[PDB]
Amino acid sequence: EAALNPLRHATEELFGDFLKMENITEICYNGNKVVWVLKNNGEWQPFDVRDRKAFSLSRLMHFARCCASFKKKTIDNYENPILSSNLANGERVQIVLSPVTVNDETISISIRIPSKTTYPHSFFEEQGFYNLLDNKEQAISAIKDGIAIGKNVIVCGGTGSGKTTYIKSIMEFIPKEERIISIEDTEEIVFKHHKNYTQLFFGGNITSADCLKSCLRMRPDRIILGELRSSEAYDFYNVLCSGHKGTLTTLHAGSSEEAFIRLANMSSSNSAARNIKFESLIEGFKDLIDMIVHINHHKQCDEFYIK
Amino acid sequence: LRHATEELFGDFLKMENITEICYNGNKVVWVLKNNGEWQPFDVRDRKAFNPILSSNLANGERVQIVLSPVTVNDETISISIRIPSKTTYPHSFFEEQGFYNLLDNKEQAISAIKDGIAIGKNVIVCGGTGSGKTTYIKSIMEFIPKEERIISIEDTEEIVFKHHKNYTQLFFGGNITSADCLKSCLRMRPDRIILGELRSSEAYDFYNVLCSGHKGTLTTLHAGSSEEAFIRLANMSSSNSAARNIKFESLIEGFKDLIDMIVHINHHKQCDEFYIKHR
Amino acid sequence: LSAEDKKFLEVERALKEAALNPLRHATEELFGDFLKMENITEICYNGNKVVWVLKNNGEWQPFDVRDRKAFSLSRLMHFARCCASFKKKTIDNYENPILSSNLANGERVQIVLSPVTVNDETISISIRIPSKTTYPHSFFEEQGFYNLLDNKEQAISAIKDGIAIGKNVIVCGGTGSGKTTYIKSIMEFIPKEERIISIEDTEEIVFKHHKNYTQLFFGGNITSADCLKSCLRMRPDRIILGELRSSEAYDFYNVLCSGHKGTLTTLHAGSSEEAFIRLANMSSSNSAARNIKFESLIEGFKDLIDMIVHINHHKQCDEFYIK
Amino acid sequence: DKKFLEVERALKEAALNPLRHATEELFGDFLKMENITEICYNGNKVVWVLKNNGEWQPFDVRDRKAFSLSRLMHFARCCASFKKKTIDNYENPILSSNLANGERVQIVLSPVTVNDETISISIRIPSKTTYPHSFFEEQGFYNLLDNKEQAISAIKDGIAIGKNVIVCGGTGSGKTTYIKSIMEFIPKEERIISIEDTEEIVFKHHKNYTQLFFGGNITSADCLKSCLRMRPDRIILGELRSSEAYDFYNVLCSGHKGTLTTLHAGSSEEAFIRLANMSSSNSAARNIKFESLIEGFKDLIDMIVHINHHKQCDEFYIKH
Amino acid sequence: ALNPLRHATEELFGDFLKMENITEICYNGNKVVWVLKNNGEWQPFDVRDRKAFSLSRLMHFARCCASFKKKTIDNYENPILSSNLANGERVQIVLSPVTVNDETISISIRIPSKTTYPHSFFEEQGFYNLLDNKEQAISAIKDGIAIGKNVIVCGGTGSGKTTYIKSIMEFIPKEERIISIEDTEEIVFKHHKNYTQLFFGGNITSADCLKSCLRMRPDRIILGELRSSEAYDFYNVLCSGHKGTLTTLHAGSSEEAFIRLANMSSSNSAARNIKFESLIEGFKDLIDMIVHINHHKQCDEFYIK
Amino acid sequence: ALNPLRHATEELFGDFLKMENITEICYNGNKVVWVLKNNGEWQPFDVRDRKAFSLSRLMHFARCCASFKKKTIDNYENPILSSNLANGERVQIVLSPVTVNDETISISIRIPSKTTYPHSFFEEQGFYNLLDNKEQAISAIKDGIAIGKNVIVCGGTGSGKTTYIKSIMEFIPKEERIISIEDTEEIVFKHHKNYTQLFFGGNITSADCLKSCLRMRPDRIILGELRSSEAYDFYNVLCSGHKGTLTTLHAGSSEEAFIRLANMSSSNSAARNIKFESLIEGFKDLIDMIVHINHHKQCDEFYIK
Repeated sequence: EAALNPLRHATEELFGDFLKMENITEICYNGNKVVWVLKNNGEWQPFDVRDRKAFSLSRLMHFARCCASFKKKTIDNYENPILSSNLANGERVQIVLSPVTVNDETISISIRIPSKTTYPHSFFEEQGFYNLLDNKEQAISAIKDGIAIGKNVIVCGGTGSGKTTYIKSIMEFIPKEERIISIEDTEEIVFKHHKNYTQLFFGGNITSADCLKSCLRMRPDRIILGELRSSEAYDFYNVLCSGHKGTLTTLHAGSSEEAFIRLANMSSSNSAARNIKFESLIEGFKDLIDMIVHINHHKQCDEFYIK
Repeated sequence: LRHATEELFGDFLKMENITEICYNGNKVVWVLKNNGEWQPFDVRDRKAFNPILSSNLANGERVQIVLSPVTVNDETISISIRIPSKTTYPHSFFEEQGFYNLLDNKEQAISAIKDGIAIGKNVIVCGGTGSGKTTYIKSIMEFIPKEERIISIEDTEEIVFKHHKNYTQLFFGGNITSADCLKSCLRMRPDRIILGELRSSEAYDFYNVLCSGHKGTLTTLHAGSSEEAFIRLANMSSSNSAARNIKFESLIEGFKDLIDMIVHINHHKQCDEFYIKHR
Repeated sequence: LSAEDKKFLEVERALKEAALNPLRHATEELFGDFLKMENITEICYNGNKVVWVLKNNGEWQPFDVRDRKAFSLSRLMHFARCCASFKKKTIDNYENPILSSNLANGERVQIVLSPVTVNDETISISIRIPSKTTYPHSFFEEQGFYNLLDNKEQAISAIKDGIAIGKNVIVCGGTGSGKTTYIKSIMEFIPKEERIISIEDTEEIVFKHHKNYTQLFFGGNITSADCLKSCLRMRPDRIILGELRSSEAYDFYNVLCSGHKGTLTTLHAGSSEEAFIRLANMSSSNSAARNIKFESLIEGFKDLIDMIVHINHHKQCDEFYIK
Repeated sequence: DKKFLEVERALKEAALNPLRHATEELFGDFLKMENITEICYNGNKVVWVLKNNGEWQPFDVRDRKAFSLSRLMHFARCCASFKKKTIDNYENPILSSNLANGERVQIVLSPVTVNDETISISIRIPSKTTYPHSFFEEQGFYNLLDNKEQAISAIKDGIAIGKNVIVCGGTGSGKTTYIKSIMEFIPKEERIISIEDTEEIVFKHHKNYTQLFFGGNITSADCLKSCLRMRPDRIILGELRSSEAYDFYNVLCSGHKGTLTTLHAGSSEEAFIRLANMSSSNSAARNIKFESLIEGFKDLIDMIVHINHHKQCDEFYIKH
Repeated sequence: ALNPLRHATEELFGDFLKMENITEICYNGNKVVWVLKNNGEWQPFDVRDRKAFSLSRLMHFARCCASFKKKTIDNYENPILSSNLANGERVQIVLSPVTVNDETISISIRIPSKTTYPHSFFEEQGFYNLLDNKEQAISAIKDGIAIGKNVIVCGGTGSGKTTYIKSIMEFIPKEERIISIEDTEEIVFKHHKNYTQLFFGGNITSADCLKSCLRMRPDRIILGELRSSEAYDFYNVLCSGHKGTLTTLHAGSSEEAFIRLANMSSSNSAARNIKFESLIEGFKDLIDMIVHINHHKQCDEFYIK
Repeated sequence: ALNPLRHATEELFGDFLKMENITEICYNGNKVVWVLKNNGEWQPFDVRDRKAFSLSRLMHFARCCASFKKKTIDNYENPILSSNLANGERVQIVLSPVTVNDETISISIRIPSKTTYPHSFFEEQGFYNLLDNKEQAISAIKDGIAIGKNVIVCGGTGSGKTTYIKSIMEFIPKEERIISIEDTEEIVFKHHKNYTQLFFGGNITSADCLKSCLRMRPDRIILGELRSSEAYDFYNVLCSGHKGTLTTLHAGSSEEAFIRLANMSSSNSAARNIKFESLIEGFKDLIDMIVHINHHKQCDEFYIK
């Protein structure tokens, strides 16, 4: 709370108004008296804060420290000019100071609004999520019945494609008797259908891999890995092989094939992957991943790879 | 510890039919029975109730604990415990139950297991958590010549010796790693080696033993198929340092060459694959 | 506020200005006149009383500095240390005879001493004047930048429509071919609504057409890859990577794969094909590329890069790779 | 001599004798039995003896003080202290040492053993009875072979020429016993140098030789390196186990007369694999590819003799 | 400190250092001084009746050389010494116990080149006579090197590789900024003014000079000779769209050059993921011409992409 | 610090060290001294009635050997010792607990090459008799070495490797500047006047001599023997396009030499990035001929190309 309350204030002090805006996904400050908000409609909206003390080097830098200190980190204009932390409510914050930013009077701050809502899968249908698909009714059945059976599916796309929004909805299809264990860095997933579950969160000295490793020791029926980003991918790979009921996850890729390539790469980055050939890894995944849903830049499915 | 242990989990470490105890730092204790289902318990009216820690109770049973910032919040802690099975079904039970029914060579495999094991063949049983892996290998232990000198290596006494007199149990944990026990094991003149479960580095050591021309070995691991077992074995093997110059295809193939059979059990405690070597 | 932003900065600035004086002075002492000349791109000294200036017209102009104390072993050596000490480095005639640093304003400086240089009284210095003059694209057309091309008007439309659509283009060539000046110009064609994030070690790019952007700079313990990693966490719509040089290339590779809007960058190559080869080699140098086959990488790039503009030694495009 | 070996023969006995007693105290009778190869105690009032015939013989020592936690534990320390080691129920629960006469002893205490009153001890009684190779023939060692008379000629003539042979098999397959007998075929003029950690090899046919032994701070690798500097004609490396392998590999390429040795493997092919893997464990093998190593060996080893679970040859490989 | 040396130097090797067309002066601690003339013949000289060559006088010179480069030379931890004469020439001195005995001192001086044979000479000598396209190659070399093409000259040790690339340097536009990388000053700049020589050895590798070279804005790169890892870096340079490159290596043919290049490249760490056929093909594609010289200082092959 | 040794040495092995045509003297801590004659036969000698061979007298000699090379030998951390006698000959000493027991001391001493037989002698003795191309090789050796090819002579300890290379030195043009590197003066220069001998040992390693060697402008380099890291250095030299090189190492075949060369090369730090096949292939490439001598001082292999 002590490392907290002070942050809560600075936060509201600078981005109080913005964080209250609806249908937003990103608030950026480019150390230039302008706050930019990215709305789900995908349009960026600029705001002049010139006449605001809250956005003064001191007030800003205060907020900066309040963020670093909150996650037991530090930010300076020397060895630690770049910082990744979170706001009191979890929202991820990216802060950059000189000399990485252009100059002496420039401070960069970026915040991702984890879109808190949960649509019903049905909603996706009503909206024509699978309308680009030539097998609209096939996929739809595939998703519902596959996930229910316990297949390994992956949802991917670019930043702001709704990947997460989607996997949250398709969770309905998971037997409610299932013990789910999720692994996120920011509480986004919601358990509207299952009662037996446990949420795991990484960050700081705790890596996603740590969570994964502990997940395996908590006897879960389903594992949902919010997103793949680096070394964890390798671990994810082992999990797939260790004959586990079913798995759900997301990652940034531009297609079924890219996702594979991208997985192999993330996996290689891990130590224990020093002796594994590349085609080894790729083929490994291609072998275990049951389906991959890719979402285009218009929150629409443009790819439903199976088998 | 015995006190804190029996304080928090005194009424659960008794229960009925169980294998896992789990506290999600949310006023509720979940226990996994061998039937396969979870049982939830409300412990709201209980005062009894380096952020990641892997330990054991005072009785050996493994303890998995995680504190925040790893768990969700500041008022959330994560705890799990590895509740074993302590009942040695006679292999015939497995047959009576239809353990081999899914197999299209039901009677062939069943003879394979019994004769293979007696012969001293390298077998492996695998599946998902709570598939009865350990329950199974325990019962197939009869088929080992009673004159055999058995050496097991487990972190939690689960295996039982109902048919052998000449044996020694080895347990790891803490500063002592499975690999340690395995290396000692090799120095104890065994006839049969039972490695309760492969999980990490040891896999490499196991590999070498396989190669060191030994009588026969038994073990389990988590995989979803004969093929996955192999892949899985190679990965675990690589994690060890001494495996820095060994190529991947090298490892897998090495295993594919030394393992004689592999029994995979599905989520229904039923065999859906019985693999036999052909290379 | 400035009252504060001043007060806030006040001490710090002073301390910075202090540390730089030694250099700022040595710098102007020796290359004052030279650094002032217009349309230059390189100032070189070969430890022989003559200073060489390379003008954008591509011609080298020699200058006799025989009658100049500034160019004396001691004075020169002084400047040499001022540069090393400026980037917390050291330069000697032993374990550290070769030095890569920068001048007070960012320009990169290369200094070599004996025994790497020919002899005892020979000091080598080379300075790179950075792209400090923006040019709207029209200029390039007027000058016949696409004249050597057999599809002059085709490429031109490709660059304009391709960059606007969000394609991955790369501008390459030799050192001093106008790579950076060119890409800067083609930035107009990016939708002004886009949020751009650049990464360079010296502020050359200029944002004449966009208002929502952030500039990232590396050097010291902060590597380009660090900025790249952070860039990703800043929600950009476009990423302009000044120039690919080593490991970052791998990271760049992944970004291309991670389905990002579009990307701009420059590297040194002699052709579309050389660029590819070159990328793969730079990528392999990264640890996390230890399991990726060569032809894997190359083919990886060949598949993601949309177009490649190569510029010859006469600031003219002699190759425009598409598809 | 005496006045010169009295300061050492004094120390060595005021730490050895204690053990000699404890040893005979618990395993006196057992260590006296003939044709045995292993004595095991599983902390359960029963002593198990493994006879060469391969059968285990159990012995009730329930009514024996010698086998009491204190008496046993005493024996345990006598063993650790003998090789300047320590054994406890903490950081050092597992112990590998030797008896006064050399036999290797393996001891394990709680918490590695099952419980508080459980102490594990295993003694590898080294073999030691040389048959003239002919005995091996009379017994049908080469009977499972389809080229019985070919191999026999190969071993005899090959070893005499100075070929690189390896005899492998499981623990207690007679590996050593066999290589000792095939030593006949090595010209008696040859200068032989052996390297074992326990004197098993016997020189019945050669006079010019030197026995090297390792253990403690001295590794097989050290003996090997010294061996190379003692101008040998034949080298006999009792058994390969870990890094030495790599060193063994260099020797084979360092061109010299011939080499004999043994290792645990289940076949000609397993031998090779095995060799490569052991070689890798050596630092200096950090830049050598795996296939590199394997192929190197396959290139230098002239023949490999594998012995099955029944002390019979079931494989006779030969540069092909 | 310098002066002292200048005296000792002239005292012992005064006459020798004055001889023309020499490249090496060696003393083997045995009253004989040996001079290596460019014609390649060794000329021995009896200095028996010379006090300059007495253990003390010699040893004096030895220290004067060590002390000159702030080094030390003794018959203990520092018996081997590498230093230079006042004028720069490199001196190699060795004392007991490295030398055979107590009264033996070894000294070797390397004289840098400074003469360039005009290309014309080569022609007059029939350097291209064995070639079936004598006049074509000749035009190729002159016009190619002027346009900026990657050429390699190869042959056996002592085939005049270096001597030949030096001569072909004329054809390089005089306005070019050249940068060479040798470990021994052989190349001479008769035709260019804007240039800079880089030398390796010791903790500084050729690859280091190459890397610095690339940050010095050269127009032309002259790499004295390819031998090991640098080969890989060299490869990168070629792909990095560089105006033109000149270099030499030991090979017995256009084809061997290539193989040889690929192998020297593989020896570099960063070449761990590059296939072999990958490398060779890479080169075959970048190199424009290869000139092979036979054991009789004559061109027996003139490959042209 | 030398005189005490000279005494113990002559004390125990005085007579033995005097015998002619021997190559090894071994003592197996058993009152018997064994001598290996060049004819390859071992000759045993009973020294039971000799105090020189008493644990104390022996142990004394042992220490004199350790102390001579600033080393130590005991029956604890230093039971194994590699040193040399006053004249250079290498001595190997082993004490309990490495030797079989308390009263066992092992000692072995190599009799370096001293006598030089001219090449003709080797022919008269049928050195190339086991060769199917007796007259081809002989011509190969003579014309190759004269041309300046990289040859290697290998075999077992005491196979005459050194004696042989010494004899084949005739064929090197007498105008050549030869530079050898040994740790014991064995090589002789009966045909060349311009040469310098380099010797290593102590703080000076062969690699050091090798590095200086390269700065002494030699025409030919004779590397007494390859044994560990220098091998890498040797490799570079091979690559650095040098006139010709002669050397010996213990291998059992042409192929073994190669493998053996790559392993030794790997032991050097700078070879941390070079793949194994990279090195081997590097050698295979450069080495022109390898002469292997069997345990009967006879050539049983004459690899070429």
